[PDB]
Amino acid sequence: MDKVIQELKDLQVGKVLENEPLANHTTIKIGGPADCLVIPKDIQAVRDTMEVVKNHGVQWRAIGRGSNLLVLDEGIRGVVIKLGAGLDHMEIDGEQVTVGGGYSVVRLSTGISKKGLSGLEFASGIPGSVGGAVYMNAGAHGSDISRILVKALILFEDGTMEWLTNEEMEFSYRTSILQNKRPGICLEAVLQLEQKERDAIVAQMQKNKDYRKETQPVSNPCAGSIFRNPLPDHAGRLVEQAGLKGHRIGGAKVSEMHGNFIVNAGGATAKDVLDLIAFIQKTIKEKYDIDMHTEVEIVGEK
Ligand SMILES: Cc1cc2nc3c(=O)[nH]c(=O)nc-3n(C[C@H](O)[C@H](O)[C@H](O)COP(=O)(O)OP(=O)(O)OC[C@H]3O[C@@H](n4cnc5c(N)ncnc54)[C@H](O)[C@@H]3O)c2cc1C
Ligand SMILES: [Cl-]
Ligand SMILES: [Cl-]
Ligand SMILES: [Mg+2]
Ligand SMILES: [Mg+2]
Ligand SMILES: [Mg+2]
Repeated sequence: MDKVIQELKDLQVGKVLENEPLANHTTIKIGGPADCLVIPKDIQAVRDTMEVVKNHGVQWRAIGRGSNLLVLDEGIRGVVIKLGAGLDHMEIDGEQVTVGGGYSVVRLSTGISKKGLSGLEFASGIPGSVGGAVYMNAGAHGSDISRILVKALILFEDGTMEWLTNEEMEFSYRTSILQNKRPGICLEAVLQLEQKERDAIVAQMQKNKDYRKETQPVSNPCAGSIFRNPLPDHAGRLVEQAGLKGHRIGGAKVSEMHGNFIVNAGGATAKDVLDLIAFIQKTIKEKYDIDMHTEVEIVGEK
């Protein structure tokens, strides 16, 4: 990978960080080294990076805030592209917002709601990036990205860039086409909001932020909800009903207030988290005969 790293440095793509700990780049603050973590300074830099990747035929993964990732302790091979400050453009034109994939979702929800534009209040507590929200079809409070997205600009591995419409994104619960048929990087999105009375929109937005304070981790690092809900049961309630809140393995524990979040109490390894996940699964399978599946994404090594 030495030469991949070199070409990237020569292209001035932005930061080119060798053996970079993914613990620095995930909300749960866990994870080993990426061989090469690139932090592109702009959209062209992302294209330049992907072309190097294509040439040397190495592995790539795009990340935003790492808010749904449990990266394993031996990190990630190949190139990791973090979309962040280099891709944080944001412009409002009437009821349409055009926003780079690196922009903070919480920031967008906060500022857009303050403009009286309704449709992003639901996202005020989703601590990811726009590109990751598009990839995940992120959702809360009965809404999601699919309700407001007009189109998304995708960079494919082969270097082609294409605007996919809402329908072409094939959104469903926690799902988009980037996860399956058409993998690629979301560089930019156009979102459609609705102009309404500002104060009520701001209120809803803040209400949703308060909801996070009352029911979910604040003091400890954590990733997104761990398990899919085995409907009509909720994973969190099953875990709580089995008395596993606060249950600890190593530095990892089930949060004290929410059964579906594992927090990094301090010093947690990926192994701790994985063990905890398996232990919760065993416990719920024994008690309820339910096999729970992960929603949090496990990445690294393989
Ligand atoms: C406390 C907490 C609360 C959360 N609450 C919610 C919630 O209510 N609803 C919800 O849906 N999620 C929630 N999440 C999960 C997470 O915030 C979202 O899934 C978010 O959309 C992920 O963004 P990232 O930008 O954080 O993605 P990661 O950086 O976390 O990326 C996740 C996946 O998207 C891919 N990816 C990232 N960026 C791109 C890109 N630009 N192009 C293509 N692929 C990309 C990655 O490869 C990976 O597969 C929560 C997380 C935490 C920690
Ligand atoms: Cl950044
Ligand atoms: Cl906790
Ligand atoms: Mg240039
Ligand atoms: Mg027993
Ligand atoms: Mg029994």
